[PDB]
Amino acid sequence: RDFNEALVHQVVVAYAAGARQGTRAQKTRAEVTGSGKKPWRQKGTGRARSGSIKSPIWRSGGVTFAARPQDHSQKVNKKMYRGALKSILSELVRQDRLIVVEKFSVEAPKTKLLAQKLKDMALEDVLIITGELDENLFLAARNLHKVDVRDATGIDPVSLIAFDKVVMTADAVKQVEEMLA
Amino acid sequence: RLNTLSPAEGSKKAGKRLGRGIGSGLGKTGGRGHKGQKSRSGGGVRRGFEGGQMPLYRRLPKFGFTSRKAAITAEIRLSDLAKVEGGVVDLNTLKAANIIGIQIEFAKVILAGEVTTPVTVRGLRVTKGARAAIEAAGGKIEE
Amino acid sequence: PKIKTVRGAAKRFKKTGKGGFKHKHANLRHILTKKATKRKRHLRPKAMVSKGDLGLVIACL
Amino acid sequence: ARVKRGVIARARHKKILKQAKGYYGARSRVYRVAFQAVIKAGQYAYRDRRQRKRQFRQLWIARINAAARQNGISYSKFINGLKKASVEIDRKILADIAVFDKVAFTALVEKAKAALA
RNA sequence: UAGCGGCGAGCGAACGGGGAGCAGCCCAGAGCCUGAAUCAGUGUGUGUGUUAGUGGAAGCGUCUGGAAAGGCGCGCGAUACAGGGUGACAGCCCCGUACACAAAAAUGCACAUGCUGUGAGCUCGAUGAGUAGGGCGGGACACGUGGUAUCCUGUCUGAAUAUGGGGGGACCAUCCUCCAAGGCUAAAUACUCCUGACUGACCGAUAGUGAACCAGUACCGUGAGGGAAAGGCGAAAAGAACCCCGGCGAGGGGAGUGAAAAAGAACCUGAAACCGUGUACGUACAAGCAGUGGGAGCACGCUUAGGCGUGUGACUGCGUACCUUUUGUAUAAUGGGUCAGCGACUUAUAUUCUGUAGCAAGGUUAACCGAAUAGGGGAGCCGAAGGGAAACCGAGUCUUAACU
RNA sequence: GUAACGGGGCUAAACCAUGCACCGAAGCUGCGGCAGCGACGCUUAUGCGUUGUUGGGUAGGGGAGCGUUCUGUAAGCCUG
RNA sequence: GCUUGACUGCGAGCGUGACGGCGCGAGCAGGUGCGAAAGCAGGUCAUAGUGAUCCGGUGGUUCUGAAUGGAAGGGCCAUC
Ligand SMILES: [Mg+2]
Ligand SMILES: [Mg+2]
Ligand SMILES: [Mg+2]
Ligand SMILES: [Mg+2]
Ligand SMILES: [Mg+2]
Ligand SMILES: [Mg+2]
Ligand SMILES: [Mg+2]
Ligand SMILES: [Mg+2]
Ligand SMILES: [Mg+2]
Ligand SMILES: [Mg+2]
Ligand SMILES: [Mg+2]
Ligand SMILES: [Mg+2]
Ligand SMILES: [Mg+2]
Ligand SMILES: [Mg+2]
Ligand SMILES: [Mg+2]
Ligand SMILES: [Mg+2]
Ligand SMILES: [Mg+2]
Ligand SMILES: [Mg+2]
Ligand SMILES: [Mg+2]
Ligand SMILES: [Mg+2]
Ligand SMILES: [Mg+2]
Ligand SMILES: [Mg+2]
Ligand SMILES: [Mg+2]
Ligand SMILES: [Mg+2]
Ligand SMILES: [Mg+2]
Ligand SMILES: [Mg+2]
Ligand SMILES: [Mg+2]
Ligand SMILES: [Mg+2]
Ligand SMILES: [Mg+2]
Ligand SMILES: [Mg+2]
Ligand SMILES: [Mg+2]
Ligand SMILES: [Mg+2]
Ligand SMILES: [Mg+2]
Ligand SMILES: [Mg+2]
Ligand SMILES: [Mg+2]
Ligand SMILES: [Mg+2]
Ligand SMILES: [Mg+2]
Ligand SMILES: [Mg+2]
Repeated sequence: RDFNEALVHQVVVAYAAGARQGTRAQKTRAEVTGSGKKPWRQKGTGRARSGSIKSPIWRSGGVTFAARPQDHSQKVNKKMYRGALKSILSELVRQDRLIVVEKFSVEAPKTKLLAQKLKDMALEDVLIITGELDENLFLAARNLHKVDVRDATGIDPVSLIAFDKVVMTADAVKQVEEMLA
Repeated sequence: RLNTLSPAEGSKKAGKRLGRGIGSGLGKTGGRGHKGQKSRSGGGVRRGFEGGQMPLYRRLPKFGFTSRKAAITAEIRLSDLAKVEGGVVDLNTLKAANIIGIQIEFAKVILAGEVTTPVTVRGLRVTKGARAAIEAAGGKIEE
Repeated sequence: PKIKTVRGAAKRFKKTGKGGFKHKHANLRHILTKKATKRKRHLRPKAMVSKGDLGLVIACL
Repeated sequence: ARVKRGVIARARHKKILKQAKGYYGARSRVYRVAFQAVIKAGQYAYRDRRQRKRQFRQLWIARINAAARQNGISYSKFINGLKKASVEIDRKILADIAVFDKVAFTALVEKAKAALA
């Protein structure tokens, strides 16, 4: 299907904001530890007006509007998500960045064997997806930075973009096309 | 391709940053103007405050009541009446086709949209043209 | 925090089809004998909310 | 995130003080005073770019009137003579001529006389 | 939402539904057979976790450089390319990380077991009285005495016992349901003084706790209490032997370490205010927001060698700072001694409007389950039909006996 | 402290009436450029050729940008 | 002299107020009075003679009635 750039943009921004966690806070003039004493009398002196050491205008005060642990989780519509994935795979095919084979596994947990197989396939920064998940296949590409191995259910459009080519199990293609419908 | 994305133009709007310079237009006072209760920290009237003058929600009479019966009646169009899982229309199966709801005890079959299929209708109140439409497809009034 | 309802406005008003609200006339609970039947017959039905007041009703909802 | 202001503030202050080199005292040294005098210098610049034209035109007219009275005529009758002789030479060039080559100016005066009478 | 309310401001349910967790029992009592499940105490074994730990892969050469992890050429390991440190940026130098293992001793927990207690199951019957109600006064139920159900009672009273009692929002009748005036109950729920591991579009010495540093210290106050400031030599002290001046000083010039001393202990970088020294130009008959415009002279830097460039500014036209509040300010109305740092329309959930994206008479889920942004879950909300206070009707509805 | 033309100063440099010149502002025109709004054709406001027009501005409304910190692109690029 | 039009339900349209409101009104249906009839009468020749809402009083009621039938209450119409 033709490419909907603004839709895909909205979806990937939502996914990154979902990756973001809300761990920050500061202290207000309620939470700065101190006293409610007026530092000096309202009148009599030639100094400024004074009410509390805790105000942000004073040194060692609060922040004027302190931060709270806020959830950045956006809401993604299911049809918008699925249309973004349909468009993103169609654009992968149009960029010729997608290869489909029947079988892709190796029967030993060795990154040496995996790297030799990727050299034999002429592959550098790729994305592996499976029908069902193999022990040794996942173990052989955990330690490889440019390669992620996943189940066909656990997909994200951001890693569908980020890796230079995507290779797919044919059973995974069947599961994806069933899962999109 | 990840660094090649711009959204739809005019979707992300810039936003107002007040009190941060003359050339913005929102320099001194930032859209709030000079002195006044409106020119204060949380200086705000309530809803419908017309000064001391007695407002429109307060100088008029209050009237009416709530039936506690209309809230548990509802209304049924003609298009829906086809999603009743088979072709019978009851207090049930509309409740189970999720058009009316659980607490509903009474119902009416108002003419709205084309009706297509023969439908047996059981135990409702039925309007004039919609009765004739249900009979035009082949249905029948039945208590 | 959902918006609190102005309950007086909810009692004195109800919404029509094209977004207008309806209201009931004043001058109808007491003194009526020195008034005219023509005036009270004008006052007895309900009417629509005027132009400048819709903000001060919708804010109350 | 928290943003600090030192580098950009130093850049703006340094730019204004660069524009305010050669001023007297706090006018050269202090932002709160230099920032005023640079804006006032902008005002006076915006004014005097106009006022150059008035001041140079009255300089030119002074020199033309002087040389015309040397050659025996007034400025008013001289300009009227040029307009009736259909002469479109302006006061900049006439002033430069009346300084350098007197005889050309004298001939222009004689043409204005012949166009006048 | 329905309700409460000087029916003002504000307070704000219940029914019913969708989910995590689900678990039931004993006394007011005597017989009959009697440890028969339960838990409570005491131990044993097993599993698993805590309190120390063990092993743990594979790199060289050249070049710049004070120093190699960097550059170039060639290799190897990887269930470890998480992270940290080593003279700059390291998978292969070190500690670790993935994986694989470990307990004489005290423990947490979960099973099974043995020892002591209590009590299983069946018949017959027993079914919590100054209590339920009621008058006065207050409080809670979202419900301010309101027509106000229901609970609690400080004072005064005061029933019935399965043919009986209570509730169904004043109350009466019918009907429906329940059995109060005795007790126990795991889980799912709320919190982090403390311990381990990990994450951060959180901060980076005026920030972040008050405190990166001998902080609740110095200091103020009788006391309660208040309450700061102050981080960085260098990679390694190799922290400056020795000579000279000076007062056996403080401080300095050489030597010297070092890549660097203008990194010499006030120590990385070293801005600005402020204060000096040197050079160039102007100023000692000339008045005022000190500039701007024109412009003579002087001194340097360029050359196509005409003068374009900089520094200075004799003389001259014009010319009363900025903010704020104002009808209006040079105003003698306010504010500012100056620099540097900090400092003021943000946040969450609702509503509406615009723009944009999706879907489309449909749109969309929330809480929850979940190899946890996927997918289930459509309980619910909004919209397509309104009118009328309402029963009620419906492309019509309301008023009216009735409308063209 | 002159102090009742701004001054010097004037028997016209004052006053009444007439004519022709001239000066005089950021107004008007000439040149060169920027932007907005139209109106035009190739073509789709991507633009190009004109041509008309507008462009003082507080509170205030709208539209478009720069610069700083942090995250992804970034085991990539620059750097003893 | 005769009489109850100082009747009811409506209102094309207009005016005047920011708004609540206030005022003028031909004409329709019913049903009256006066005149023989054409016709007139929705109070006074007009412009002032007034009080919002809430709260509660009284009368009427094709409304509602917290399990059902009633009732208390709430609404609507008239009015204090
Ligand atoms: Mg105090
Ligand atoms: Mg601090
Ligand atoms: Mg602070
Ligand atoms: Mg403005
Ligand atoms: Mg102000
Ligand atoms: Mg004012
Ligand atoms: Mg104001
Ligand atoms: Mg539903
Ligand atoms: Mg409308
Ligand atoms: Mg009334
Ligand atoms: Mg300087
Ligand atoms: Mg070891
Ligand atoms: Mg190792
Ligand atoms: Mg270094
Ligand atoms: Mg009992
Ligand atoms: Mg009582
Ligand atoms: Mg610092
Ligand atoms: Mg010494
Ligand atoms: Mg120092
Ligand atoms: Mg230093
Ligand atoms: Mg002199
Ligand atoms: Mg002057
Ligand atoms: Mg200011
Ligand atoms: Mg003042
Ligand atoms: Mg003003
Ligand atoms: Mg002035
Ligand atoms: Mg002064
Ligand atoms: Mg002043
Ligand atoms: Mg002052
Ligand atoms: Mg400053
Ligand atoms: Mg979901
Ligand atoms: Mg002229
Ligand atoms: Mg001019
Ligand atoms: Mg002009
Ligand atoms: Mg032009
Ligand atoms: Mg403008
Ligand atoms: Mg009644
Ligand atoms: Mg009830």
